[PDB]
Amino acid sequence: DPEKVLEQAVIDMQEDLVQLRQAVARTIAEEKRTEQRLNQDTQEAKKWEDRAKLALTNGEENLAREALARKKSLTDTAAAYQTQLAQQRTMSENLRRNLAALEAKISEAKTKKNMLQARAKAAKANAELQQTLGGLGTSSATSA
Amino acid sequence: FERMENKVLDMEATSQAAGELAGFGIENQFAQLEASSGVEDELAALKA
Repeated sequence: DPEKVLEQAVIDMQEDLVQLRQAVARTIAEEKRTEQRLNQDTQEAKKWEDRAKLALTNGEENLAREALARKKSLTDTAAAYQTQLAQQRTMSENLRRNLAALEAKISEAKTKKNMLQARAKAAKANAELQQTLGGLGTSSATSA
Repeated sequence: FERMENKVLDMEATSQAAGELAGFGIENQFAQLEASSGVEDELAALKA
């Protein structure tokens, strides 16, 4: 039955769109966690810059250049986490747009099929009434 | 700090997981609330 087949296809699509919601929720957690990483790495870069300011106040250029090398490493690491974040942001929006498109397509497909099924049932019922009404009475009158 | 930063990463993942689904009509409802608040300020100007 095509009605049962299309209902089952729409049910399978509910499982797929729930997996796509899980992929969005995963990607949302990845973007938030990599933001948190680069945010704390840039705060540690400020601490190492302040360690260099203390070293320069004490005249220890050796410690100041080492502390600035820690700052450089941390800001380069935060730029790596910002580059990975850009991949998570575009993936997050791609999965979100794919979910909105999938939900719209399912809703339209189901409602168009439902109205077509109702019209097809009326069309066969009208044709059946033409076949029953079209034959009767004529053979009854001839038999009388 | 290791346990705490793992909870910060859990809060980033939780903030993504809430934010990624939560695109809603409610932003346009807040615009209607600001319009209704504007009508209450016009009624206060009328009272004045």
